[PDB]
Amino acid sequence: PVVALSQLNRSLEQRADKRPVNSDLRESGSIEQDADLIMFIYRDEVYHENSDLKGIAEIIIGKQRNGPIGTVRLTFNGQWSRFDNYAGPQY
Amino acid sequence: ERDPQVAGLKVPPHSIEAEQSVLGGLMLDNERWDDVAERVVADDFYTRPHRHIFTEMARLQESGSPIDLITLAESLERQGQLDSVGGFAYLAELSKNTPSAANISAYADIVRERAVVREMISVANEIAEAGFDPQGRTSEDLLDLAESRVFKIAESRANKDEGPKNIADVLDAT
Amino acid sequence: PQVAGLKVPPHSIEAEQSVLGGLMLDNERWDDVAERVVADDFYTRPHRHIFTEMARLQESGSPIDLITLAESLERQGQLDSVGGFAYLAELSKNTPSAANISAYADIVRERAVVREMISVANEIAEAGFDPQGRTSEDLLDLAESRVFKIAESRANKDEGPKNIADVLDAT
Amino acid sequence: DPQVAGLKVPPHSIEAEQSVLGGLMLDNERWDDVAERVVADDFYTRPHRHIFTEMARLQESGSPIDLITLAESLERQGQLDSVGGFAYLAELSKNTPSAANISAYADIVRERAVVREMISVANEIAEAGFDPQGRTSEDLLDLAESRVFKIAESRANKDEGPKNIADVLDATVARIEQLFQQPHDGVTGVNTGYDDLNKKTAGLQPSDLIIVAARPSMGKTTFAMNLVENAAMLQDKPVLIFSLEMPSEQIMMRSLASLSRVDQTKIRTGQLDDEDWARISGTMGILLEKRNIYIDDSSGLTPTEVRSRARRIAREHGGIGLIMIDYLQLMRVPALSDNRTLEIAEISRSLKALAKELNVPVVALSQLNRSLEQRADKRPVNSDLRESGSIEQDADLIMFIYRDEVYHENSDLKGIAEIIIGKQRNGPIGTVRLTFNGQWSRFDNYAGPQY
Amino acid sequence: PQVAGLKVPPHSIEAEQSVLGGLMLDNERWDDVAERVVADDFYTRPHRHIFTEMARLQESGSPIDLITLAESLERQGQLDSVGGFAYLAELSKNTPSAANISAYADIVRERAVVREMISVANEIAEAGFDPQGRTSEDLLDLAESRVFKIAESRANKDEGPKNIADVLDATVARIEQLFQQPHDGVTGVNTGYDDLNKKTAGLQPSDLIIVAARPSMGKTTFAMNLVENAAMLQDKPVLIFSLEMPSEQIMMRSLASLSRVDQTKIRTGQLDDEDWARISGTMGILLEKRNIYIDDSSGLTPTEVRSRARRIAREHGGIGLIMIDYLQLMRVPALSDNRTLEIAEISRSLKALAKELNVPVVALSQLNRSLEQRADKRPVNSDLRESGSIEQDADLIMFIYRDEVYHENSDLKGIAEIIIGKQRNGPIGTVRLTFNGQWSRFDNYAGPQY
Amino acid sequence: IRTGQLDDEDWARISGTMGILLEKRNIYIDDSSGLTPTEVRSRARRIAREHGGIGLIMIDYLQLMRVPALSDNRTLEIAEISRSLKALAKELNVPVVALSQLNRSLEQRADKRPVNSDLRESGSIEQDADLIMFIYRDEVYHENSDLKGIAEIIIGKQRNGPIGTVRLTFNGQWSRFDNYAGPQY
Amino acid sequence: RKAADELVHMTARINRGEAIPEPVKQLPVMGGRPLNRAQALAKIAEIKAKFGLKGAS
Amino acid sequence: AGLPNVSELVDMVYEYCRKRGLYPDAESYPWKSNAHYWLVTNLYQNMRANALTDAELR
Ligand SMILES: Nc1ncnc2c1ncn2[C@@H]1O[C@H](COP(=O)(O)OP(=O)(O)O)[C@@H](O)[C@H]1O
Ligand SMILES: Nc1ncnc2c1ncn2[C@@H]1O[C@H](COP(=O)(O)OP(=O)(O)O)[C@@H](O)[C@H]1O
Ligand SMILES: [Mg+2]
Ligand SMILES: [Mg+2]
Repeated sequence: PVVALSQLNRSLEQRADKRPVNSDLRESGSIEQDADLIMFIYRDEVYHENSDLKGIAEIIIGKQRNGPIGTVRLTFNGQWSRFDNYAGPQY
Repeated sequence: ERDPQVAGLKVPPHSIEAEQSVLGGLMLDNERWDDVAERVVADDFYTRPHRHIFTEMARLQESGSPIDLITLAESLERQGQLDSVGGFAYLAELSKNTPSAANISAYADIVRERAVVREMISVANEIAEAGFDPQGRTSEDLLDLAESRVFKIAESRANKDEGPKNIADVLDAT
Repeated sequence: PQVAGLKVPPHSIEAEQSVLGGLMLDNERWDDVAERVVADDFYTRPHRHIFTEMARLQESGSPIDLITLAESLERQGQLDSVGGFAYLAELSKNTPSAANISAYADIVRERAVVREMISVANEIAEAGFDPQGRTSEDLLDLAESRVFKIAESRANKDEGPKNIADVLDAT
Repeated sequence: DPQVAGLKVPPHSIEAEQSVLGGLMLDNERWDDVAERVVADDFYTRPHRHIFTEMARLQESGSPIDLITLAESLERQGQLDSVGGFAYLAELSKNTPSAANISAYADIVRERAVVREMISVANEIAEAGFDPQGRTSEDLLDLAESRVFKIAESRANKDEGPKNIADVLDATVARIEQLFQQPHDGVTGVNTGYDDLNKKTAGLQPSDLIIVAARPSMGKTTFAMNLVENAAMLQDKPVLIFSLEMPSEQIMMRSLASLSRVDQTKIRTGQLDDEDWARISGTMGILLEKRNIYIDDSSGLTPTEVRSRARRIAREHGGIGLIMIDYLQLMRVPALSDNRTLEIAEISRSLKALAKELNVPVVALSQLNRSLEQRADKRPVNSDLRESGSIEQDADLIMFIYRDEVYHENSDLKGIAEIIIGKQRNGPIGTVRLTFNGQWSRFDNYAGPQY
Repeated sequence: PQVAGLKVPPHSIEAEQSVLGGLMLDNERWDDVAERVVADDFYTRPHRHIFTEMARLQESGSPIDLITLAESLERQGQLDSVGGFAYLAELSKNTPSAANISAYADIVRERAVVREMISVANEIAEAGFDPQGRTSEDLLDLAESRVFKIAESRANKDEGPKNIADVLDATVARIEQLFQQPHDGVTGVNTGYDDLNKKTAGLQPSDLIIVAARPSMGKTTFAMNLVENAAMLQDKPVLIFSLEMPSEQIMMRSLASLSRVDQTKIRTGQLDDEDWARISGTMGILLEKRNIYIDDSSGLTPTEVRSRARRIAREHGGIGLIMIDYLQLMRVPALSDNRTLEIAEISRSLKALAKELNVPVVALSQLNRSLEQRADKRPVNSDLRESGSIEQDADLIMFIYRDEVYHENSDLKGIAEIIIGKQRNGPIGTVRLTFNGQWSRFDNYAGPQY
Repeated sequence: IRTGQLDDEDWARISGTMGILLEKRNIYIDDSSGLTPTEVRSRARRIAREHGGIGLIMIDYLQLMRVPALSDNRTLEIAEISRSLKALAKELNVPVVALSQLNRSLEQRADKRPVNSDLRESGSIEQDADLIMFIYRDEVYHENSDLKGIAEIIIGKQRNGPIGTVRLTFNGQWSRFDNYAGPQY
Repeated sequence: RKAADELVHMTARINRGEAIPEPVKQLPVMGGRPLNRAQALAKIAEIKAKFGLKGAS
Repeated sequence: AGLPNVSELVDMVYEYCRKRGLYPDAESYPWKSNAHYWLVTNLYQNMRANALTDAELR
């Protein structure tokens, strides 16, 4: 398994909802095509100070070759630079 | 060779990438064919294999058969034209290396534009060459030849916006 | 000049010299020449200048013989640019009087038409090589317009500034 | 045999030189494009340099540079053997196709020549440094500086670079003396034919950009044609017209009506009596005696085409006296079709550059925005040139045409037009009143009382 | 070099060793050596290190003898890098005390110049072999700039990074140079106006100066007045680039300005005896000075401007002022597709030229129409739209404002305001001047000052 | 200093400063124009080779740098410059501080304190930079500001630490920033 | 309109008591240099002599 | 107070906008008094600067 990290253009921030999608891999079409698994990282507290989801991060599966897609919630302890299993309600 | 770009401008304008993208999109998606059909023609393709592939796909589409990779390869194999095209290896390369999730309209327009520019350049060359070598033709004959050659470019449309019709046809329709 | 594959713009200096000499020697055939050829059909600046001056003199009511033509050119200071009284005398003398200027005028004809056609083809190719922001449809429209204009009555070149004589004739 | 290890003198291309020379032989109208991209010193072989020099000389003399003419010119001077002969000239004529991208080949030749000369100069400087041969450091530095500076040589003729104040002062004194030699009664440029306009503008100055603007039906075309007629009658240099609005036949009909003072409707409908025919015959005789008016009625012209045609006319007839364009809202710049402001700025810049280069007055007609019709006073102002701020910035003279009877049927100023100088760079501003005879398509001096 | 070229890089170890040994033995000659050779002129790292340490010790007030030098090197841990006390003692011993160190220092000076010339030639060749996306104009500009830096200035090295010692010496030299000639508060080129001199201290060298105004505000007039004042109050040549007007109209305006004769009379020729005498005097002064150059070419590119400025500086040993009118007419053919990049490249090239030739460059510019729709029409920086890089790069920005242009009722007729929108090394504010459009002139404001 | 109108105490201070600087001798200045990243890397390598390493590299400013092969597109040029600077910083193991400029649209917002999106045309700069600091002086925009002489350093992005505002005192008379001695919240 | 709004806001603030602040000002400028050309030239020469390697002429 | 009414002022403004193009400057115009000068000039400047209509002019 090879995990290559990428970055998104500022155009994604021009939408009201800033959660990434597959089409947000503009200028990297080959990356979108050749990728077998695509996971986006989202944190609501980054954009909103008064967010209710502080310490909660979303892993969004935008493209899975051999399985379903969806959102996985995790706890983000930036103090220890770590991710942990979410103990709250899952949706 | 010994040519970075000195001999690289004898090449008429073209785009292999757009052709391959269009062919791959057609192979992996048969619902957009009409959108491709209304923007490109078999003579807009620079290489003989691509023209042959597009012609065979058009024939299969008109016969109602699917134009996927397997059906197209089988149809070419039966006619014995698979070897001339470049083989099932080349067909699979076109099918795989070219993504299905793409906008084939832009590539079709790119293929259309290069063909027009190249044909215009070639027609200008033919007109000048004929002018330098009359071979007994008069000035009126040369002018008529030039006019016919120039206006034959925008012509050669299969069926798209048939255009003005004589009053006889419209009266018959009425 | 073997002319065994040579690419030279169609022209004939001998026909121009014969026409100019015949017009110098016999001013009465001027009309028979004025219906077959214009100044722009000539390939050299001196010949165009001479033909224009002769036309001006003839339509101003004056003879266009050698002496009068040279005197009229000298008064405007354009005699030196043409080539001089030496070149005018050479044109008058070398070309025999016993000539059929109609055939030569028809030769200083359509050769210019073929040259204009080659010029139009060159313009089309040059526009194709450097679009300068033009789309393919615009280039096709330009080519069609040029080749359509050139093949209609062939009054002059494809398009460009025209002397007021042609415009007055059209009016 | 020479393998890939041949890296001593790469930067040259014989094929590009042959293509350039063959294309120049086949098409003589491309010479300028070649002349701006390459010089005789950019060619690597001696025969190619000699050919280019002879072609440049022939082009300067006005002669064609085709195969036969070039060979005949070379044979007269005895230099035909040095080139390689009519055999090599015919080989160049035969081998080169008409599918030539001559500009690209010229650019390739230019780049290679510069790179090769720079490398050679670097070698000379380094070898001089390694072998002083008694020279001091200052001598070596001066030699290197001279060698490096000598590389940049352009085919541009005199007055290309900066000019010493002595030469410019001599030119100014010569201009003053020339203006004093011929009494033109306060006119230093092209005479306009109107006394008040001459007093306010001192004629149409060379190297100046002149804009004439008005709402539709005010008389822009009429005033422009009157200026053209006056310039043609009161000069000797050719006057060029770029009419993208009307065919040449209607322009000539209006010009005949103006010059012969015959009713325009009679000429249009052909209902002319004997005196009108005599007037028209006299006007045609005068025009055919002068022969200094050229009309081009092509549409959709780019600034490049305008410059090329103006240069061709000036070359053929030894100069121009006035250029007229009607109008600049029909000109096209395809590379900037998306943005109108950039397109207008490019058009104005190119027109100013052409006017300065050819040393001729260039008059360009323009239109105004609809909002002018909503203001209490409808006389044009500079801000009424919306989308054309560059026009206001670059123009040396700006005149607006206003007729009160167009907006007011009960106007007291019927038959009176106003030329409003909205901007004059080297003079005052104000209003000049003229009489408008629409019957003859003419403007005339205002004979009424003056305040 | 022996036979053909053997000692190919010009150097002499013997001269360096003799100089260092003599300096160790006789510390009183240091000054004579310090004015003939620098540390960078030495070929080997040990010699440069020794010379730098000796200079540091000498300017710290200490002897530079063998023992003290070794002790100073040991404390910094750099004795082994030099070569050791053995090598220092070898330098002290081998070179005889009775030496003429001035000749050796001069020899070391010359070899460095020749070697640096060879280095610049090698850099030019390397740049030629690998253009890396550079056009022919860029390569020629680079080569000319490098060779000009070699030759025109003191015969020193290339651009490079410089130690703080050289920069400190240059700053002290600049202060002394500004002090030696009392200009009464003017350090740069004298503008000819007292209040503008007070606010700007003249036109500073190596600075980009922008003059901006709406059309018909007097922008060209003000620029030409500055050019005339710079020419009259200085000896270095003044160069003008004019894409707007022919040189003849420029000279007529200049005659009207200098001779104080009405411009309409000069243009129409209707002059009288006193006006002719004034014009004769002005022409005599101008032909006596002969330091104004005019270039009325159209379609200028930054490369052409830089090349012609370098040629003028080569011809006359320096420039005093450069004036461009205006930058909205300049062209960069390689960037014609985007106008913003073209303007940014023009501004950067002008700043680079000003820095290179150590001359003030004054470029004229226009403003946007929306300025006329505000309640107050005096320009601001944001009125330089399409030219953000112009605001970012300019060292001085002056806007010209005449109130009588917009209002006929204005009580400020004949009064113009120069508004300093951006002064990088000083204050900002408004300077009032008198505008005589009859003579195409700006003059000092004689009215009361608040 | 610029006009030369100093007194004895000022001359003594300047002499002491020059003496300290000439005793230290660890500052190098290159005032070239139009530098490419290759030239910057080569000169930094040469300095480090000659003087046993570098402690800091400073560039002012990156908008004046040039990449000739990418002059057509500004975004690609800025991305290449930032990538080359990051590579140089990692190679020489030294901190590299590069000055930049912001777009005009910032002046149209209600609050003019810079943000990351104000680095328009330079998204790669935000992506690649380890530390991003914005300088804000309130007195520049407002003449009647209550914070005259006070400047704010806003940490728009710190990769290995917190973010926030640091207040300093700005003495433009001496062209200096100093520690803020006022009350701290 | 902005002036009317500012007047309303200022009147509301005044009617609610409050004290209008007295600007902020920004620093003095100092001065007092009894130094002439000759003495400053002597100072420059002294600096040059002390630092030696100036090489300025 | 020798001031005109609104209609007279508008007529004066219209006459000025018709006739002022034939004078060297605004002070050369045959003004009846200073108040007329100031009123007409201010109205003319405001109209030509803000594109006033007739009702806005009144
Ligand atoms: N036969 C005629 N008699 C009187 N007036 C005419 C005649 N023909 C044209 N005009 C006038 O010419 C005006 C428009 O001329 P023209 O200059 O072509 O308009 P534009 O301003 O569009 O160039 C019209 O307003 C019309 O009143
Ligand atoms: N002959 C003249 N007499 C009086 N003033 C003139 C004359 N020529 C030009 N001017 C004045 O010069 C001003 C514009 O000068 P200039 O700076 O050359 O134009 P710009 O400001 O567009 O560069 C105009 O406002 C005009 O009043
Ligand atoms: Mg019209
Ligand atoms: Mg100007």
